[PDB]
Amino acid sequence: MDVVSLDKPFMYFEEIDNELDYEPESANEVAKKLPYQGQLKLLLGELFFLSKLQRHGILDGATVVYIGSAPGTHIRYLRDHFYNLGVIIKWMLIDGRHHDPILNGLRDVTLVTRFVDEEYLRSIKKQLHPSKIILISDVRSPSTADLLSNYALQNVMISILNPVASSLKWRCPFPDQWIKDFYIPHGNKMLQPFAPSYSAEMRLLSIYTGENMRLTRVTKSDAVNYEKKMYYLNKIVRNKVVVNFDYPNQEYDYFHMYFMLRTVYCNKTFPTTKAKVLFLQQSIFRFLNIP
Amino acid sequence: MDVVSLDKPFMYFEEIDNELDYEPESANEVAKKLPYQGQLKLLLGELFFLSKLQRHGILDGATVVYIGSAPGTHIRYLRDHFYNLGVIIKWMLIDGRHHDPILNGLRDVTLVTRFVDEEYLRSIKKQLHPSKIILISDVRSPSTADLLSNYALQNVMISILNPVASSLKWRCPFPDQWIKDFYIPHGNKMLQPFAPSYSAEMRLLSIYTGENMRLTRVTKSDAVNYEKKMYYLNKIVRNKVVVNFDYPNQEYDYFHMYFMLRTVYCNKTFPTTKAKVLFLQQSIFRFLNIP
Ligand SMILES: Nc1ncnc2c1ncn2[C@@H]1O[C@H](CSCC[C@H](N)C(=O)O)[C@@H](O)[C@H]1O
Ligand SMILES: Nc1ncnc2c1ncn2[C@@H]1O[C@H](CSCC[C@H](N)C(=O)O)[C@@H](O)[C@H]1O
Ligand SMILES: Cn1ccc(N)nc1=O
Ligand SMILES: Cn1ccc(N)nc1=O
Repeated sequence: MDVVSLDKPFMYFEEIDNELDYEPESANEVAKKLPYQGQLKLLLGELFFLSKLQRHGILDGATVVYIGSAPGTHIRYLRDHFYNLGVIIKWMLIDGRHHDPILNGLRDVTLVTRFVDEEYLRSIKKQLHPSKIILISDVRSPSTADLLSNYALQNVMISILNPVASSLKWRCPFPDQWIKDFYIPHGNKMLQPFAPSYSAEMRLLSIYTGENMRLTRVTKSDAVNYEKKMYYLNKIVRNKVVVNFDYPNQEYDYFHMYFMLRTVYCNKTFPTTKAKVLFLQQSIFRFLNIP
Repeated sequence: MDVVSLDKPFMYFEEIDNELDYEPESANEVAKKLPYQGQLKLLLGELFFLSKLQRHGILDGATVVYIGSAPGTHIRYLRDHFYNLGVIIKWMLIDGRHHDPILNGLRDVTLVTRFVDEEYLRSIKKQLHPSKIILISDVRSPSTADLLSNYALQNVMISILNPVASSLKWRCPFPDQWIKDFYIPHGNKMLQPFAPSYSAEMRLLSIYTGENMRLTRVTKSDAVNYEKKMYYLNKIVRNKVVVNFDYPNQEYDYFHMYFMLRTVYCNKTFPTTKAKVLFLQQSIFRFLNIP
């Protein structure tokens, strides 16, 4: 068994302290071990991001514009959690595909069947006005050309919508498929427990102060670094059994999940963080129909 | 006579401490009083910007890419000044129009007859590599549509060229001709002595640290502020005779010019700043054939 003792898990990309040459043979390996793992992956990250905004007092009264939201099964859980906490939020879910019918019939959630373009962002900006906007993007076209195009659209989401905060899907193009340098919004690169086995994807979390928009250039050398740091995390770290983690499941991803869930606010009071987390996890798994 | 006593002149936009409702009747007023005033305007500003970079140690060894450089008569002076100071700089002057023949035959200055597009910026970036780039832009199409297009191209100049510093032409669209909000690079808004009488144009000066690129959104309300602050500066301030300015010319613009010229480095040593300035001004006016 691959056992180890850890203080805390890597919460962000910059914390990863080692790298490994990527082995293309990893791509043939089992990418997922849990049913609805993709919904779980998104639920934990967005729960984490949104609880943070709540902590900063910027969630209550906002309209969350989630683009690339379908099917969005896990969004129903997120919606219930804050709604039950008393936070007032309006949800605007836009995608060209159809959403899970569990999202229907809620006065606080508007579902829109539209693939967004810059022109549309403008009309929704005019229509949402003057509400404060929190952007969550998970759009998907893939080629580096597809990626660049997605990232370019995500930056236009921010410039037109002018949100108070944002969570953007982020995976650096692979160096062996580099095309050209580009810019992405400055933010914290949140690492995702339950991501596919060899995924190099993370979520870029940003909070916009003032009327400024800070960007950061991404080069091929950055791409090489992303690849190696993520490969190390995937191949070595995520394969660890944190034996000093006294919890029903000691696998790295559960240890990592624990740290995200501990930042989540509940109505029910617990004697320990362990008890809150076990509760949130149970609740989450029951909702997604995960054993 | 319109007399007054001033400590220092408004060097940057943020320093302007008052505003005036714009009077459209001002547009019919004499815009210029000096021959080659436009070359003078540009020479003082670029001399100021470049002396600053020299002060920060970022000029020597750089390649200055000046887009929208033709005719560029005043550029010959700038080139001689630094060349005679011992600073090593390569100049790359790109415009679709023709440059003043005085710029020909200098091994350190390359003239290019090309209207730049994003694709071209890419090839020159590959060709300049690995030299450090200082961008100066003075391109001109005008309608707000023309302006936005120019500003959009200027931002692409920075993203592709990735310069160590930049000086960009900047005049906010007029509120009564607003189209949409947009972003411009963060920088100091340098005010221009000898600009036309009612010009609202300034020069955006930026220095790029790290791999970050900070932008700032510009709204119609910002546009209203630009208009009023600039109208106040033009109608009231620039029309002042700074009587406590003991100098051959006490008009506001000369007082303002004095402050820019005092930051300029010379080989010759002077007993006083007044003497250096009088010298630099004389030299500049003689060069441009201004009485
Ligand atoms: N321009 C665009 N506007 C909106 N959605 C888009 C888009 N381009 C792609 N998409 C959507 O991006 C989605 C990627 S899968 C998204 C899963 C979703 N976040 C969930 O929680 O289940 C697809 O549904 C796709 O239709
Ligand atoms: N894409 C482009 N590339 C280069 N120059 C451009 C351009 N679009 C416009 N211009 C140039 O912008 C200039 C504006 S006038 C510039 C005057 C010059 N700075 C001097 O010191 O005399 C024009 O010469 C125009 O041809
Ligand atoms: C995950 N992954 C996939 C392809 C590739 N070239 N590198 C990677 O790190
Ligand atoms: C200079 N200028 C010109 C036109 C206009 N509407 N406002 C101005 O301040």
